[PDB]
Amino acid sequence: TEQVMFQPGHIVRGIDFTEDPLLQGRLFSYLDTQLNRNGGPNFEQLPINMPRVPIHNNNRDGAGQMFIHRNKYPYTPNTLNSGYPRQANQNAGRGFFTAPGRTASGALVREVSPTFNDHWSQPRLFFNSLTPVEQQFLVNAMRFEISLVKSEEVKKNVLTQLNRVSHDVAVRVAAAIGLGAPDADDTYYHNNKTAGVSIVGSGPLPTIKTLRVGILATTSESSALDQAAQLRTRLEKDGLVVTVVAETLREGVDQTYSTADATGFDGVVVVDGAAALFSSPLFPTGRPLQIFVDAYRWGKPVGVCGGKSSEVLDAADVPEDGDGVYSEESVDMFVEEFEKGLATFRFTDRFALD
Amino acid sequence: SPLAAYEVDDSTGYLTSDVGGPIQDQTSLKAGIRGPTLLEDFMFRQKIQHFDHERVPERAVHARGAGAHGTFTSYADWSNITAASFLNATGKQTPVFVRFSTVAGSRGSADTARDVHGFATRFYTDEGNFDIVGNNIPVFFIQDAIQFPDLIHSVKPRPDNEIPQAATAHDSAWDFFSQQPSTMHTLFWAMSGHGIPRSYRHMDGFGVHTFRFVKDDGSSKLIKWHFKSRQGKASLVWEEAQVLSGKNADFHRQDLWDAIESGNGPEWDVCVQIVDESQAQAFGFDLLDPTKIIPEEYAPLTKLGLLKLDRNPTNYFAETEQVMFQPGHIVRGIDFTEDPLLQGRLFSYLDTQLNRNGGPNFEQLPINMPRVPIHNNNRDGAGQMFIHRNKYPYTPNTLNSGYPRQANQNAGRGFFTAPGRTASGALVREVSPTFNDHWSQPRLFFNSLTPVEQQFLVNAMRFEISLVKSEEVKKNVLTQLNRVSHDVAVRVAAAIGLGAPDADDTYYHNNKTAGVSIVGSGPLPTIKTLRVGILATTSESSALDQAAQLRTRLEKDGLVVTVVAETLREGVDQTYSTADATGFDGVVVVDGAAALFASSPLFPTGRPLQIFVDAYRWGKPVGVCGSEVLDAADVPEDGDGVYSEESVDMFVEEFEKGLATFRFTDRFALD
Amino acid sequence: PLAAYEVDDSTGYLTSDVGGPIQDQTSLKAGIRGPTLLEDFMFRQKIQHFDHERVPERAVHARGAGAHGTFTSYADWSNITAASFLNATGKQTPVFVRFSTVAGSRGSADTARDVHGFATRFYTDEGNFDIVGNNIPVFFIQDAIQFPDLIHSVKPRPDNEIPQAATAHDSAWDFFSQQPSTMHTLFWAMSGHGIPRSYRHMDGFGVHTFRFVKDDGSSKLIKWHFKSRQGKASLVWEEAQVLSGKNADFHRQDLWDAIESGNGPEWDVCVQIVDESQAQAFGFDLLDPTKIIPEEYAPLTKLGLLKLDRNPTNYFAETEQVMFQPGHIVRGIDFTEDPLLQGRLFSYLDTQLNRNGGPNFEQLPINMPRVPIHNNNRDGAGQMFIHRNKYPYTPNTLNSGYPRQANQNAGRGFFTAPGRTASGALVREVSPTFNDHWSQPRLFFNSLTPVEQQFLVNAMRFEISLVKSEEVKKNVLTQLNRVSHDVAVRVAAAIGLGAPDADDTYYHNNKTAGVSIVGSGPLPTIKTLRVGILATTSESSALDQAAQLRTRLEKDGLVVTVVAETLREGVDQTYSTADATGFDGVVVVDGAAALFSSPLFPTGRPLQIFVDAYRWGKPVGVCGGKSSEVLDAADVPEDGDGVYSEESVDMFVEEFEKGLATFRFTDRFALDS
Ligand code: HDD
Ligand code: HDD
Ligand SMILES: [Ca+2]
Ligand SMILES: [Ca+2]
Ligand SMILES: [Ca+2]
Ligand SMILES: [Ca+2]
Ligand SMILES: [Ca+2]
Ligand SMILES: [Ca+2]
Ligand SMILES: [Ca+2]
Repeated sequence: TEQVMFQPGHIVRGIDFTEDPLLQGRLFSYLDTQLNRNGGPNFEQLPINMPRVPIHNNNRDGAGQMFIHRNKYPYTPNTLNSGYPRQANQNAGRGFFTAPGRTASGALVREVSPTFNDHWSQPRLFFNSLTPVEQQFLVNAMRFEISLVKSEEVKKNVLTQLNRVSHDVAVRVAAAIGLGAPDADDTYYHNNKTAGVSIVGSGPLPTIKTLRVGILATTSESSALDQAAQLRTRLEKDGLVVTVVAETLREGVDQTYSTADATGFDGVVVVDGAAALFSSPLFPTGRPLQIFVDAYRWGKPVGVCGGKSSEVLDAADVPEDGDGVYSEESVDMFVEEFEKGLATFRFTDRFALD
Repeated sequence: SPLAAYEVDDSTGYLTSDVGGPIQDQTSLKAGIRGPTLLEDFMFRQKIQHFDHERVPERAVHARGAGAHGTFTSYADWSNITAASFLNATGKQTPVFVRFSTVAGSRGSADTARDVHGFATRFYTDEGNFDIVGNNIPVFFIQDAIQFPDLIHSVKPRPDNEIPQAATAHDSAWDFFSQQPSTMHTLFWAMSGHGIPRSYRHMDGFGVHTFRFVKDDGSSKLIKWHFKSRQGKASLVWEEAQVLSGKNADFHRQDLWDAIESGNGPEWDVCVQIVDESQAQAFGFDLLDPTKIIPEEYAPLTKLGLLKLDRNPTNYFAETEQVMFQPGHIVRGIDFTEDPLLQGRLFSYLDTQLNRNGGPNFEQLPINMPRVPIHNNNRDGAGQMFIHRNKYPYTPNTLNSGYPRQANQNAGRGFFTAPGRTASGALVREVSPTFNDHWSQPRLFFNSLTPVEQQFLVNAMRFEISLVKSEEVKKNVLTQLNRVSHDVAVRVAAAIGLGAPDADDTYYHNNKTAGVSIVGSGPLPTIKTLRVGILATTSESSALDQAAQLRTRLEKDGLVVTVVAETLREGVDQTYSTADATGFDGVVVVDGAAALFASSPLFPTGRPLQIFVDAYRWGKPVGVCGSEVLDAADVPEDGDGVYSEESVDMFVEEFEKGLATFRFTDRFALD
Repeated sequence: PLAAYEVDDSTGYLTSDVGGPIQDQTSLKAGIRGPTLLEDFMFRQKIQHFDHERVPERAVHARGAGAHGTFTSYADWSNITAASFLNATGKQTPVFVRFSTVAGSRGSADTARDVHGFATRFYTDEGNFDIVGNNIPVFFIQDAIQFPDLIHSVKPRPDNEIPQAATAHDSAWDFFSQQPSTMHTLFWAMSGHGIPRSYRHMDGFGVHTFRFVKDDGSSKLIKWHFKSRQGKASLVWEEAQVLSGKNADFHRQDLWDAIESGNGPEWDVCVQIVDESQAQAFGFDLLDPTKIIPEEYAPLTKLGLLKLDRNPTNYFAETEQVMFQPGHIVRGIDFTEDPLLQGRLFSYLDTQLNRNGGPNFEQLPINMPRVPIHNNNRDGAGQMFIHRNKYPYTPNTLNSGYPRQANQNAGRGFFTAPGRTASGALVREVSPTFNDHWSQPRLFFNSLTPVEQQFLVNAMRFEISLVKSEEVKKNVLTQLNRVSHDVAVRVAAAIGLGAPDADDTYYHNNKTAGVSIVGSGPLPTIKTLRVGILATTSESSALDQAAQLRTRLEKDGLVVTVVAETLREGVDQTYSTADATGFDGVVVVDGAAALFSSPLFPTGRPLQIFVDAYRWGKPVGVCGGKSSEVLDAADVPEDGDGVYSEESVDMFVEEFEKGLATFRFTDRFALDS
């Protein structure tokens, strides 16, 4: 992983470049930068960079040369090596070739094409294609970052640009930073949308295999550990990665509350035998409840398995009728509901909107 | 062998990039037929980037050199003296790689510069690579490794103008020699024919330092390594070496390449002198002092095995340029001594490979790899070629079951420091008084040379010191030479118009030692590979016939025959235009060619005669096969190593004895 | 000009690199006969530095030498170029120049037969401007992508690394004969231009067509030609071979000494100037680097004087580390679409990463400009600057929009010539306008004198006779025959092959001025030329004669060496170290006639110096009136051109100095019938 040295210059017959000025310059950079990383010119000889076919060329020497070349006439044209290696091209040897329809015409210029000048219509297309809560998250990311910019001139300049994409984005961002948004400039505004760019609107996940379920239990009650073991079996059958959390480790318990966090899970279940946990030298004050509350706040499916849910849900201020909140005595019925929640993945109704 | 696995064949196939995509490499991609080149031309940039980065730093010393593969074979089970595995059975074979070199010149400098020479040998043993990084001279200029940059700065070119290349014939070198008297012994060796060997095959190798052989029982003895040439000892003469430097800078590397290609791979007996620890100070000098030899009269040689070089490299850069020797490449059964020159070398050779290789994984280059598995916790670094499976590379571990396991005297055939070694005393930056005699052994060496050999050494010093500009440095040089020999100082002073200081007899003596003289080492044991130039003419069919008759005979005797004429044709190898006496060990004129020795647009005026005359002056066997030629060349017909016979068989017999004699030293004037 | 970076060590106590006073002569040991300690930092810092002293040699032109100097403009050239260093009469700009061979490694001989580099940096008031040129005006190949092919073929064979610094091997001639573009440069390299007498006695050429661009955006096409004020001179081959052994440093020593004696070399920096419309008007394409513009078609315009007058202080720091680039360009100059030039632009920026080991190579003192640097390049290994601007991006407001963009209309920016265009398919195709590989080699050959043509034939006979492959030799004759049937016949005779039948497609009888060395006339100055006076210590009168001659010769700026058997007052060199390659002329004092055996020099050495000097074309003579003993011994005719015999020191010197200006007496060389 550290030594893999990628290059867009690693191209094969059947593919070619375009005159995109970003791509064009990349071709130079990736060949040059491997000299810095590798400290020498023979970086294509590292095992991860080698090809899976023979190499025939007249490259030679250089620090770290691993090959012992038999051909003592490494120049073209030669007769002393019978004209090998042979040149490869469109018509012989399956050579790479530049697309033969490509042309250039005009002055040699350091000028930007005017065809590149619309910087704002597509940002607006993208923004329009997000769901309302997704638009809120984006506004909130901008509010977070721009509030940390110290320069008031830079903040004003940012609002000027945002406003060219969307007046509403500029107004909502400006509100968090105590500036006024500039007046609407509708040159690039439009209502068009495009498919396949929204995450929130992309529907339930097509698989829940590998998703992480934290089961919050206690060693105080043998019944809680029994509940957690039953749930583990049922969830693991479907390819979920189960972590049982308790105060201390023992058989069947994977993690202590001290090392556990809601960020380690895609869904969190409390077994009702553990309801009393919801102070100790074994974990920070309020840690078990905090895991559940964080999971809920961050939109994850959460639930209580075993039949008695009010104590836990009330302590967490989680409504018992909420979308992505589960409560069942039956382990089978609990898991069937909870798995639908894992596929939904995020319950976006839990986030406030402007 | 790692070398076989990494060989790349390009005798067939279409050109590809380094990632296997078929490409072309002859025309740049352009915007139009007469347009500018495009940045998107990856074929151009990968090829030119490689070219732009082909070079690596030359070695800091011994930059100029050449290498070959071979085998070492043990003569016996040497367990009685060393635990070394490569020495543990009669007939045991270990692959080797040897690099020979000069010292001061940069990588494109002449092989035939006057210099100390390197002789570095890697034994790819079944218990790890073992390197003996030696020289062709058994003693070194300095007594402490910390002085190495001082020595090397002084002998390398002056740093304002980078003049002169590959030469000690300048003020700074002689300033250092005259201020640092330890240099006297090696200086005398370098000023002898040992500074200008006939070939890498006609020189010996020496480890220089005292080392230890260590037995499995922990006992140790002190040793010196001496690789004794089976080709004999031979030198150039100075004027010949100078001409050679211009006519063929690659003379020694070519000689080695050719000897191997012809099935005449050079051999050495790998020998040691072996003495007890109690004899460290018993011979009148300190065995820790790298400026001293053990005279053979005090400790004879034991022959351990045969070193033969018999395969040339496939790619010079990959093998010869990239081989990275280290005295730190040691194996169980050998140990260091407290020689302060050796001690500091251990640091330098591990460090310097970072400069050459540009990264820390230089032991992964095929030429540096061992021939046994590697088990250690070294990880990462630029150019990492391994994919290590052990995810717990720390000791002590349980998560990898304690592997790799520690190796030591009692486990895993570990290296161990000789257990009788001790240290005692203050922590000091002081030179042992036992190192203080800098002059007796140079005098021993000088005494052991033949009269003409002494003359050559005096003449080498006359040559170099006359080029020193500073009057003060020249006077300081005479002061030091005088402490070795008053006669040497007098004779050198005569050339430079200075007066030698009065005799100072403190270190004078008349003792001699065997095995250090080239001239006195007798005729060569073989003449195979030696070069015979036959000077002929295309103008007489008889001349070409005579040359062909000589060739047939000489070639069956293993000689390399070059027939020279005005122009090339069947049977003629070389034109007079490209021929020179430095290209031959013996020269024969066929009598049909006499007229050439009396103008042509095909060669420089007087070239045929100059070849014969130069060969004569430089002491080579010379002859005419078939009076007029000898008269023109002012060569006396009755001279030793001058042949004149009409009978080809008689001529060949006599001339071949001349080749073994190699140099006819009576042709040189003596003081 | 680099005074600010100099470090003086003429006084003081030894210190570490961090200023702690230390010693460096004895290692720290556990007892007086003990092992060395790892805690010896004095040892390790000194040896680590030594261990890392070397850097990769240049990929080509590894062997070379440099000097500092000044360029002075002859005029205000604003009417043809916006270049600031050319914008006023008398305007001075510091320069550094490096000269070199091409193929040999470091430590190879100066007097190898090769193309030579002539690279000039102008440290201008609007940036460093480099002209990275050679002593031959045309290049072997027509596309930069072929450079590794050319260079691999001429450099040593890669199995054994033989031969050093020479084209005289199979691979080089295989390439030349398979790639006919090489013929023009090949003919130049096989002439005396392959073995110049000194760096001071060769010219410099940019090779490529470049553009001069006015501030109004208009452009003209130019070729750079640096014309030596010392004259043109070559060695002869046999002399060059001996010199390679006797003094590998010959050219660098010649340059060093000329500067130290106050005889710093000079060149007129010139251009040929032609219109854009004349790109194909001269019967070849100006984008083709294998072609010259004959001077009959476009005369030289003299722009200013280049003088080298100061040697470096530290060779490594200055000469070894100077990193030239044709990408070091300034406003008023632009590139052309020469496909050789085009690819060079990439190579020289990239290769400095190999040499320097990091990206901050422009910070080395010798590479720094003499004006301020304002840009957003940050970090990298070896970063010496401490940048104050904490907003190094454009566009910015937090640094008030600085640095500002420079362009044609603001800030004196570089700008591409605005009339330049491109049109057509994106192609890896050679222009058919490049296809005539043989006419100009013929033009060059036709322009040489008869003895010069013989020398070129003889160089080819020498090299091709060393090619082992009979197929390669035949292929070489095929190519040579397309330039000249007579060249092919004469070369073939030495190698025992037949020349192919004449193919007259490209034969012609046209000639051009300014390319012959032999025909360039006597040298305009003899200052710095070397006179060896062969004397003896046996006769006090011989030493007296030598002293009188020395005084009279030194008066005229000649470098005099008195040679005798042994050194003393007035004698510079012994016979043992003396060689004819050390002199441009040789004089024997008649008091030394008896020398013409001893343990002090090789048998026949004194006579051999005189004979070699004669045979290599040098002025030779005997001063004093008694000349027959010496001349007869040397087989030198008293009445020969460039042979002098006079009793009068004054008269001898007058005649001899005319011979030094003639430089070579070419009637001593045999010609093919
Ligand atoms: C303290 C520094 C130092 C000292 C005292 C010596 N050397 Fe060394 N030697 C080096 C530092 C070094 C080096 C700078 O580390 C080199 C340059 C390339 C290399 O691998 O090591 C080297 C190269 C080198 C080579 C070339 C190996 C090859 O062919 O690649 C030989 C043969 C020797 N040395 C031999 C000797 C001998 C016989 C010495 C004294 C007995 C000696 N050196 C002292
Ligand atoms: C595409 C590769 C390429 C091509 C086609 C050329 N060169 Fe080059 N040249 C290099 C790649 C290079 C290089 C590898 O980049 C060097 C090695 C050291 C350096 O700085 O650049 C170099 C060095 C170099 C030097 C040595 C500069 C110095 O003294 O440090 C000179 C004088 C030239 N070249 C001159 C030429 C001329 C006159 C050329 C044809 C008109 C030419 N080169 C074509
Ligand atoms: Ca193509
Ligand atoms: Ca010096
Ligand atoms: Ca000798
Ligand atoms: Ca070759
Ligand atoms: Ca000439
Ligand atoms: Ca590096
Ligand atoms: Ca522009």
